[PDB]
Amino acid sequence: YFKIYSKHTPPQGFSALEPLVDLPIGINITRFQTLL
Amino acid sequence: FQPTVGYQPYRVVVLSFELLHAPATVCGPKKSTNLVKNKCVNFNFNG
Repeated sequence: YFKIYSKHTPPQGFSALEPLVDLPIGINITRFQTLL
Repeated sequence: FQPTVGYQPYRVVVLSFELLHAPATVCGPKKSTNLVKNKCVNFNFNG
């Protein structure tokens, strides 16, 4: 299960992240990469 | 394959379920029931 939590907000201070999405992929994962 | 007993063409499908090759994601349905309140009941909410 691939789980994604996030929050966007207007760095000091405390913020709690809400869950967004879970994917039942069953994938063997080792690396990630950016798309700028 | 001309319009027309063992020569009769027939449409056949085979159902093979690859359910344990990975975590399951396709299910059968689950019939619900109207809820009652203010009474001692045996509840099943989402499991």
